[PDB]
Amino acid sequence: APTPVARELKAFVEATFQRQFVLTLSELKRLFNLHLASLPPGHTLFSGISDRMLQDTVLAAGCKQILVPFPPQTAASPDEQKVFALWESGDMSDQHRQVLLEIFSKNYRVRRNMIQSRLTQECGEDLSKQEVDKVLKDCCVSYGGMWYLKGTVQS
Amino acid sequence: APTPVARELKAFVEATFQRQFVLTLSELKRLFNLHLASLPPGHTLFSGISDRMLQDTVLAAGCKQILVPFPPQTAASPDEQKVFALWESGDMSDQHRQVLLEIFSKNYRVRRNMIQSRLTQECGEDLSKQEVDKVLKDCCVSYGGMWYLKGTVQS
Repeated sequence: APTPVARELKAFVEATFQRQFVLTLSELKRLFNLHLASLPPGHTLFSGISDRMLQDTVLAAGCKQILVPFPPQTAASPDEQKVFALWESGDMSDQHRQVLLEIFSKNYRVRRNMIQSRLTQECGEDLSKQEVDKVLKDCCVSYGGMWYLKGTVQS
Repeated sequence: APTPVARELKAFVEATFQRQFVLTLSELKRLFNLHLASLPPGHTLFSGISDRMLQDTVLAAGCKQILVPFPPQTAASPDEQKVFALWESGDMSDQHRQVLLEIFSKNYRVRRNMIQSRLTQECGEDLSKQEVDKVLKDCCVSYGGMWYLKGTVQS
């Protein structure tokens, strides 16, 4: 079957705006071409990607167009005048920490997998290794293969 | 001393939990004593601060007590068994960015002071230079003493 483009575009747009926050369509297209250089031949993003699809991906990913009023005599191109910005950053680190703390309301120590499973069940199956690693680094210490809240191990 | 006790203690507790996330009372007291070592004689925080007031300040700041079930045979002291945790970061990055972005919906370029004043008016005087510097670094570029959204200067 066909290999759809939307998820691949979204991953690129999300990485780009989380890093840079504000950029023009011109810069987004430049960065997209650099992204293409990293992809293997046969990838779906080598064909049939319009500027419209890129803009729709930006708006689908919690970014907004900022209607900056360029001066009358500007030489900036249309793409150089179209400005997008990260609106909501989507950092759910507070919520992950709250789920972990709820575990330790009922447990002194647990396996990593128990934490991962609880987070996945509560917060979503797309939870990343980086997000779990962060909440563990912030809140916990491991001893003997078990995970404790910081400062609660008595070795 | 020159400043109010609870206000000063609250500032210390907030900064400490934003850095450490999870602390026992024992560890919080250790960190407090390290803090006192840095302060000038006559500072209000050399006043008697009871453990109860310290805990009350943590709880009043929005940190939560975590009722971790310590094992029956633990040798942890009572203060080592009282666990507290940051519930919300207080990261207001998105809101500051949205204030700034609305400035550039009506302006191509502005002075830094204009952005600062707008942030102060919308958020309040409780914006650290660190937050203002961050929102400027994330969204903007300076050229000739004026501030623009990233990517919009025709350099």
